[PDB]
Amino acid sequence: SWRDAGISYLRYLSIVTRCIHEVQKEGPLLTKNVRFSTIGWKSLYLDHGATKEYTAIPAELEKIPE
Amino acid sequence: WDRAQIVYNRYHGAASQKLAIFNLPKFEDWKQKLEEDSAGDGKIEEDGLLQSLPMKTALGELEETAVEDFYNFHSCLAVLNAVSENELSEYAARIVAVENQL
Amino acid sequence: VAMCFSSYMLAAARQPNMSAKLLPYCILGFALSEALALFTLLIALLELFVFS
Amino acid sequence: VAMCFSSYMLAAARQPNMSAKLLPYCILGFALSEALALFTLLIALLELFVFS
Amino acid sequence: QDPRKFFPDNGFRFFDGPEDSFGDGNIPAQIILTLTRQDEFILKQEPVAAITIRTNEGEMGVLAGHEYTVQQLAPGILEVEYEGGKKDQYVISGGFAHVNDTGVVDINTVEAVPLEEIDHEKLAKALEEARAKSQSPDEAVRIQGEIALEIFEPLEAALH
Repeated sequence: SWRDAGISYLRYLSIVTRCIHEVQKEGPLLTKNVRFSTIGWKSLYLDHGATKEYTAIPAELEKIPE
Repeated sequence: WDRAQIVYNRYHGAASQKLAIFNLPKFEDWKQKLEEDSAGDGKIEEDGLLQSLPMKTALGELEETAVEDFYNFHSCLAVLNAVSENELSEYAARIVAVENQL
Repeated sequence: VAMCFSSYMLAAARQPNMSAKLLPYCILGFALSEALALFTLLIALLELFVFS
Repeated sequence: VAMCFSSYMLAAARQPNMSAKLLPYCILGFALSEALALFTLLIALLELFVFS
Repeated sequence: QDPRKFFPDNGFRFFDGPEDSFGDGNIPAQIILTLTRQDEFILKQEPVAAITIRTNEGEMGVLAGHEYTVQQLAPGILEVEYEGGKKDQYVISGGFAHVNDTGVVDINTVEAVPLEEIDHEKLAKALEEARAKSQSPDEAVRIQGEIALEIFEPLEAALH
């Protein structure tokens, strides 16, 4: 199962949460809850003077860190 | 890492946004301290701290992967509370640092 | 007999704090579970050495 | 016997740092169990080498 | 340099955890429940008569004075039963239940929504998607469909 595939317990929880957010009815509660599953964040690190993404740990849940 | 000090801003009130810390141990060290404190009797060594010897036994009843998940889950909740408190502290201190600008 | 002591180990592993309060009952069981064995041995030693 | 030793193993696996305090009780139960065998072994050797 | 101008507080100290008890000799009559999604509670120390949780080992049922046990929550339903005989079902996404001998329950989760906020029509669509995803030979999709089906099957069983 997903355990030896490498994804952690917390990504599994977040995926189950995303599924619960999918199924539930249209209403104010879904409007509050979609915020708690959507992916908007990033990582970044400073070069000598410029910004650069640290894309080794992805935000999307299907993927696996390396 | 052997210890993670998560710094954040605690919102005590609209005029009070103080500092706060979560000193997270390492997993292997946390497990060893859990065993060493589950063996001996329950005695608090610091005022305001709670005894949790039955918890530190029942977690011994819990399997290994579940204990790792326990650690990661609670550390995640700690980080989340830190982010939420700093969000609110930002939005509360910005008003003060804007009315003085005005 | 050893079921008793084994259980004491399991309990003291679960709750070491309680170990001191568990040791009496352990011994108590052993004081009697073994006694029956003696009452099973006594016959075998009372059957042979006195009956012709 | 083996129940006693198995329990010691599982207890130490549940609480290693208690392994020193549980090992005595183990031995105790062990020996006494073994002692019964010896008596059961005494008769079987007391019943042939002396009785006519 | 100023000698340590700052002296930050520990944030743990701003919470009020229960203190466990040995040998109290008194059994609680009704538990004190506390359910929490990501950060916010939905219930704060409510008197409750009974509660019923789901785990990987199986379904458990907790009453007052239940033994101290800490364990996972398998993703499924969660039944609360008040002293008035009514009930309240909540769907969850994992967590950890912390029971107390004195009678306290902290069910900390990532999500908590009542069944009343869920519709079978919208669920039926997700089912075949997760299933066919489990059929697709690919580690990226198979595990995701398996997890989605794992959360959906108890819902499809309970709504009926």
